Amino acid sequence: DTGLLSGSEERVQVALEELQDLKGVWSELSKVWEQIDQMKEQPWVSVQP
Amino acid sequence: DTGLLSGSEERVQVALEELQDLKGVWSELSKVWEQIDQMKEQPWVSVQPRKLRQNLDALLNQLKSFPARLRQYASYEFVQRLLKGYMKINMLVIELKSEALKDRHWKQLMKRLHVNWVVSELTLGQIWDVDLQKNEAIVKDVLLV
Repeated sequence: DTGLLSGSEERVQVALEELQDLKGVWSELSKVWEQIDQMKEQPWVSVQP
Repeated sequence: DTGLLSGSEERVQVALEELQDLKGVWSELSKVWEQIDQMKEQPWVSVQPRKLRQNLDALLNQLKSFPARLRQYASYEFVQRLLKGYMKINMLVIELKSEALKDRHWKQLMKRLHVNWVVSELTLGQIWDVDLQKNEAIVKDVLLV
């Protein structure tokens, strides 16, 4: 037994929290990307602004 | 004792079953005419005549999936004859994407069709409103020129 590396534990904690944050971010960005891709698949010449 | 007319409630439950059947029929018809609305309001920016034929056959086959009681209703005959009568967009609408479309060609067609137009949003929702099988003669003259 010895002094456990609390730096490793806090690194794991911050990795987990930033991972969940970025997972939500990527979900939102994927939704934005798919909607804008569906918008741009059509020429949009005669569709009102 | 008060012997009541049970035939009243038998008719009630028969009408309830018919009501549920009609509710299903009209839910399917609501889906059908919602698809009709999307293929209507489309300003003809990406749709092709082959896509119109695909939509026609898709609507026909999903309609023909009605069961016996749902297929024999008058509304089924109405929608089926409507689809058969419109079984027509691909035939005439090959004029807009052609090079023959221009400002005065739009003007002469707009005089022939007698409706008013806005150039910015060229929506087929009003193009089809002037039914093509009804005014085929004038548009063909607009075509032929």
